[PDB]
Amino acid sequence: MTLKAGIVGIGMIGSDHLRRLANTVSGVEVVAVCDIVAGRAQAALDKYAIEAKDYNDYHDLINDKDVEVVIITASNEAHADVAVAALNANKYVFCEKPLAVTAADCQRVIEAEQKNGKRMVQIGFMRRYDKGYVQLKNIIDSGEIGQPLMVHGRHYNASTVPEYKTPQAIYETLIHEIDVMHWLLNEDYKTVKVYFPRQSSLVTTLRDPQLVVMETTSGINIVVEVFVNCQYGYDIHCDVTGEKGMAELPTVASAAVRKAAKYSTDILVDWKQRFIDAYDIEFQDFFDRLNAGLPPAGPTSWDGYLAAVTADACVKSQETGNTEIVELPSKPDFYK
Amino acid sequence: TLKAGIVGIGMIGSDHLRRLANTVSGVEVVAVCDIVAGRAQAALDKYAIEAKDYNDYHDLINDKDVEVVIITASNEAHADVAVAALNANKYVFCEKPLAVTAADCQRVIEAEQKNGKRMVQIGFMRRYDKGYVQLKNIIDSGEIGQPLMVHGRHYNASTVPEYKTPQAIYETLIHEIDVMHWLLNEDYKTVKVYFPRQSSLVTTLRDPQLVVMETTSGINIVVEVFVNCQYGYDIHCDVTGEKGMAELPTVASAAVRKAAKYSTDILVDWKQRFIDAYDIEFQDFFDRLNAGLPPAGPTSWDGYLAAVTADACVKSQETGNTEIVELPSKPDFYK
Amino acid sequence: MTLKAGIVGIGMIGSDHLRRLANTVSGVEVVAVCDIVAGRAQAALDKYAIEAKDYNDYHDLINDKDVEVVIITASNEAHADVAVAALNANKYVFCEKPLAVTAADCQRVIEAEQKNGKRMVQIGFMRRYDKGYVQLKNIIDSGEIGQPLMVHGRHYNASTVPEYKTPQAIYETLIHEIDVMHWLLNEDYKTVKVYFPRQSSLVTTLRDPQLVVMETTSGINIVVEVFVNCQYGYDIHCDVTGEKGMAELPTVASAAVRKAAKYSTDILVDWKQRFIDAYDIEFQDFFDRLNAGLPPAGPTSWDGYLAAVTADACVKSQETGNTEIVELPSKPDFYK
Amino acid sequence: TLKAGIVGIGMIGSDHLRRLANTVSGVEVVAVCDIVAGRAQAALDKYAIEAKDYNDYHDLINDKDVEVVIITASNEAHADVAVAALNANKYVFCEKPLAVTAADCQRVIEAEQKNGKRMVQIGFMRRYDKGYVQLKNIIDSGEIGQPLMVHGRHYNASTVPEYKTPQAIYETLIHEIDVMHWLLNEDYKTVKVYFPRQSSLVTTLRDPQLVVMETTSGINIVVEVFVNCQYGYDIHCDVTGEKGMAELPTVASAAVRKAAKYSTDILVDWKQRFIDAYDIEFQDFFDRLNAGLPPAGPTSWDGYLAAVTADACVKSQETGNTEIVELPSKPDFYK
Ligand SMILES: NC(=O)c1ccc[n+]([C@@H]2O[C@H](COP(=O)([O-])OP(=O)(O)OC[C@H]3O[C@@H](n4cnc5c(N)ncnc54)[C@H](O)[C@@H]3O)[C@@H](O)[C@H]2O)c1
Ligand SMILES: NC(=O)c1ccc[n+]([C@@H]2O[C@H](COP(=O)([O-])OP(=O)(O)OC[C@H]3O[C@@H](n4cnc5c(N)ncnc54)[C@H](O)[C@@H]3O)[C@@H](O)[C@H]2O)c1
Ligand SMILES: NC(=O)c1ccc[n+]([C@@H]2O[C@H](COP(=O)([O-])OP(=O)(O)OC[C@H]3O[C@@H](n4cnc5c(N)ncnc54)[C@H](O)[C@@H]3O)[C@@H](O)[C@H]2O)c1
Ligand SMILES: NC(=O)c1ccc[n+]([C@@H]2O[C@H](COP(=O)([O-])OP(=O)(O)OC[C@H]3O[C@@H](n4cnc5c(N)ncnc54)[C@H](O)[C@@H]3O)[C@@H](O)[C@H]2O)c1
Ligand SMILES: [K+]
Repeated sequence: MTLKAGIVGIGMIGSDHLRRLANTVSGVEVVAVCDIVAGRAQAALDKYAIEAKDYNDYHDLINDKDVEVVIITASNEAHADVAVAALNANKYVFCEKPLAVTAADCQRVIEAEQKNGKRMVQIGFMRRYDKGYVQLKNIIDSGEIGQPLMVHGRHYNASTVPEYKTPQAIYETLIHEIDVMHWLLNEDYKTVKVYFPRQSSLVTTLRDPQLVVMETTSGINIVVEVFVNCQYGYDIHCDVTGEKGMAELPTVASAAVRKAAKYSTDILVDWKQRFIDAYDIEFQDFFDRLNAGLPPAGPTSWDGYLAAVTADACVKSQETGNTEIVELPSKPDFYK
Repeated sequence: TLKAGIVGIGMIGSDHLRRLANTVSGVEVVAVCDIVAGRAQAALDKYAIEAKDYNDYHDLINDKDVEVVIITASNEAHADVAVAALNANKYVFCEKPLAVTAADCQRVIEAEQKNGKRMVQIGFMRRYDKGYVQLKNIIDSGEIGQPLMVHGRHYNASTVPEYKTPQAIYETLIHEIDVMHWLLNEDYKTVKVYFPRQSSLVTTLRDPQLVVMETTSGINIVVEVFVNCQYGYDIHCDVTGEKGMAELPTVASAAVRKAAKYSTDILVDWKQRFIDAYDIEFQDFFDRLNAGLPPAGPTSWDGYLAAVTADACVKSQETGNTEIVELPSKPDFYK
Repeated sequence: MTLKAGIVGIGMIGSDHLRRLANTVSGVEVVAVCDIVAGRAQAALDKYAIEAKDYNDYHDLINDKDVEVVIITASNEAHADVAVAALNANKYVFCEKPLAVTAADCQRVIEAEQKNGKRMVQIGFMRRYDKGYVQLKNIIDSGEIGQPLMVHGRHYNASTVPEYKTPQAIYETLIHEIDVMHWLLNEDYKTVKVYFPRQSSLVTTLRDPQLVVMETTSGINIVVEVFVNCQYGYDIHCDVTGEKGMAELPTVASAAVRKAAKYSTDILVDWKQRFIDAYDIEFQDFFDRLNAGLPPAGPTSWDGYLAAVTADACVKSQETGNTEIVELPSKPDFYK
Repeated sequence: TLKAGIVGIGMIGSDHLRRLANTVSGVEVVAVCDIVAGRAQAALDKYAIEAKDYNDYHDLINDKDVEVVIITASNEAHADVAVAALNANKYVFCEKPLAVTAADCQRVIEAEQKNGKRMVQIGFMRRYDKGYVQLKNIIDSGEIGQPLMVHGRHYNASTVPEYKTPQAIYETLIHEIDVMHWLLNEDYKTVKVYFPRQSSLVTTLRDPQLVVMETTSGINIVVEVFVNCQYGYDIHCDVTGEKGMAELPTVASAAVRKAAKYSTDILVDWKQRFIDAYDIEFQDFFDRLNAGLPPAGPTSWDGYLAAVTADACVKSQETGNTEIVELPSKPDFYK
């Protein structure tokens, strides 16, 4: 059982995923490739000795009858248009996070998806396939630590380039916690509040670090410290305090050395290494289900819409200096 | 070798009585005092300690043998006892908190200043815990750069029915209020108490509580207080600086591999956590005093600062708003 | 560039590797299969929905013109015959560990390999591909802890079936340490000694635990505790003390729980989980090199001979109660 | 209050002199003794202690004032001082080792039995370490079932030139020899010293060493000894039972994240590792005695066992074979 995939957007992760889908994920052949920049797509096909047809306009890729599944790794600005066109053409869609920046752009995709009467979209929030997050999820769902009450998270990264501004702390970075905490706790957010701790004097190009207080609808208190120029490495923390215990996300194992009065392990520096395995796992799940004839079971268009709205309210909080309210429609039955 | 009189032989009083007589060098207990008749003598008898008993503390203070006054009485007597000792020109070791109100702290401060000699230490013992001294030294060395964020936890297994919402601040968070300020060498400008969803296992107070405190330079401190966390007594203190993070250690435990689990022990009894630091704070206090030096632990000023801060905290519990911490200029006397 | 594989021996691990090779490893296609038990091979084909020629005699699998690579997952007793026949037919060989039980059988494969006059054999000692082992190796080789002097290892397993006898603690279990420590240290063994500590009163089917002292040629002292009915799970330790520090092998990351006065993480119980990833990584390296037109770079026929002779001395030490000497010829230049 | 005289005011002598006058309750130091002239008094001078200074320990022993003799003299002197003290009917706290030769241990045992009363404690202080006590409790509860294999490490950063190959046993491993025996409630039957490849940074002794010991019931004990490991002072002790493993903790340290490393401190100064066990072993001793109870620490018989086993280790270094530990029957005096 094997499925035909077209990829739109052969940028940084476009290539990566191109390599993945032809070489690592089973039940999928890449038959079509597409980038708006002239040499791009073919250049990657060349890199990997992959044979696909190459299209400059994504529309012809989606119209290509070979193409059964559309994979969206293009720039955010493009996401909604490509997704809508795929859904209107009755094709499945894996779309990288975020679904789209605006709530409204997420709504058009939801609308396109429902007209098919069939769940057909998964979003690339890969942390849900990370094995440690899966372990944490199961501890929560087992009831072992009882009802969750408080959550403490850290999302730390060694440094940023100058073009990463204050809003990207939310849009690019926090967005992961936005999605993963929601999934861990099976709750939405009612409020968000971005605090600005003392500015790092190493950092001149954005406000950093930041401290976000989020309340879920039942009142679970989430604190996430975000420090994207913490200097020492890439470091994810997630602790959940329930009524009768606490559960802690593990980190990446390292050999340990005793040397010169110090007992030490490594902390990762390259952010891409942290959830690198989950990319393959999330696609493998997606392709296993579609090939089994079942709907996707990962993050949905609705999950993408949720994240967008929550991220939006955090950014608003940055600007106004106030707690902001998260406003969301009823979860459509379609997504239940 | 200084001669001490302990005022108030209750739960902590008797332990301090045993401690000063047996574990601390450069001091001997010459008098004791409690308003519940028998109490003071019972403890004397229990530990086979010979001291002059006093029912009224004024006599204990006037006693020409008593050179140092240790205050282990109920919060209400603190300020009254402290003031008299200072007016008698005697040194004071007072258990935390300094006093019930900010104004009582002001009363001690003025009595201390009238002696024109720094003479009071407060029993905020965490500053003497070896793990906190290590964390402080790491912060001060510049290893992690300038601190910008702090995350703390003060967890306890369960509380009795009598423990009320304001006690989360007054009895429990008070320790963090003092230790964070000492760690960072700053004061607070704002406090905010958030109440996460209420634990179904607790009906006698609001629990847990999440406190967000800002220092004068904008350092952000988050502390989770969960006094019915069920699992034990657990203290966390992580400091994120500009280029590193420093983590307070916990109590070492032997580790076990069995039935598919690797585990260590978490403390249950809150009294065991900083037990060592009582002996250490006292040894320091008397080593300085015997050496002709002023006390160098928490000052009357530190206790006033903790009072004002706790108040804003309790006021935040009530109002649902961020509350401002309002302080007068620090008097040079405390510098 | 893709190579075609016949797999001889579709048993517990053969079915597993049949699956990985077909579905997980790129640059390989499985075109043929063989097992001695009627219908066993085809059952796994069916199980996994893979099309391959099914042969009853491995000779016919080897002689099959589509087979370029022979994967040997048969019973130990068959390894040498299969490997020799595959080399005799100028096909590459991947062979599960051990290469063979007897030195003389390892020699037969060595001879057949050298008759080809090129390096064609990898043995499935998968620990060398495990990420923690690779990391430990890099610390050693960088000189950070200085010259290695002493090593402490543990190979623990929760329990064994009655069929598992005293010699198997060496043949099945220690064989992994036999090979990996030699790789870590770049040395052979000059002597081995098996102590029998106090017998576990929970164990009546073999002598357990066992404690093994091995000396490398330069005098590096290696101690390995083997407890295959330790009850608590599957647990691998490896510590290297050098002249100026110590390096410790990591274990499997686990979420941690604070509950009822205990702070804890999980210990694995299923042995197959521990090095599960290293299977994929080992074949992926094997097939990449082969497709690059390069010789395999994993454990060689000589490494399989080394492990055999050393295991034999350990078993001899079990029987005699004495330290036994490891007797080896000179490493052929062919294996350097 | 019991009255103590101390024989031998060297490194440890003067430290114990400080301990017994300062932080141990129920003991007064009334006499000291060192053979190097001025030595003893200089130490009394340092810590402002009033005490009678004797050149001859016989004199110290004959004081109407001295009830307890604390022996902190060179090993060579131990048996004579102890025999004499027990002869004059005085309690003995003796630092480890009891004596180096078994014959000298036997003389102390004979002296003690002639009193028909248990009177000697030995300063194997690890038994009072809080981590070893927890380890012991875990073993004894049955959590890990019957112990079968032990792995221990005794690492030290570096040694001075005067520290020789036999000292790896007599000074260093002696501690494991005693504490494994107490943990397991068992004696040894065989010992074997392996010599791994010699550290190139060590020219003055054979280092590291790897000791395989077998208890009477066949529990196998491996101890790695590395007294020039370079990195610090590091004690490891893992006990594998029938159904689990228990691990000695180490000294808790604050943790730092910085420059791509997560790290904690390893002690460098060997004296800091069990520093608390000294106060505790003495507090136990004097408590027991003050309550009219026999000492409950390591006995003369434990010192005898340590000596015989160490001897066999040193004999194994020399001969390169496994050596047998030959033990007589434990007298009932010591049960
Ligand atoms: N951890 C993760 O899930 C992960 C990591 C990084 C990026 N992403 C997401 O993946 C997406 C791609 O990011 P990137 O970092 O690879 O960016 P990129 O700029 O490197 O790649 C974007 C590519 O899309 C192409 N493109 C834009 N519009 C197109 C259109 N109309 N038709 C065809 N191609 C078009 C661009 O030419 C470019 O090659 C982003 O949406 C990003 O948020 C996800
Ligand atoms: N970790 C710590 O630093 C710590 C721990 C426990 C208690 N404390 C503090 O120690 C103080 C005593 O607490 P406790 O738990 O022992 O309380 P307690 O109630 O057991 O003891 C107080 C005693 O003082 C006596 N007393 C009250 N007023 C007096 C007066 N006018 N004159 C003489 N005696 C008087 C009471 O009769 C009582 O016996 C409190 O301030 C408390 O906050 C600090
Ligand atoms: N971690 C590891 O690398 C690892 C793990 C398990 C097994 N192994 C090894 O892999 C090999 C197979 O082990 P297993 O547990 O799958 O054994 P198994 O008994 O489950 O399978 C062996 C199979 O080979 C077949 N066989 C025997 N002779 C044959 C022949 N002449 N032609 C075709 N098939 C023949 C048998 O019919 C049997 O099905 C062994 O060498 C074992 O040591 C390695
Ligand atoms: N961790 C421990 O339990 C520990 C640590 C250090 C030393 N020790 C033991 O403590 C003892 C003393 O050790 P140290 O390092 O202080 O050595 P040291 O050499 O500094 O002290 C020995 C002292 O005793 C004196 N002395 C020798 N013979 C004497 C005699 N006949 N009469 C009176 N005094 C005599 C010496 O002059 C010297 O002052 C040793 O037995 C040693 O093994 C134990
Ligand atoms: K906005």
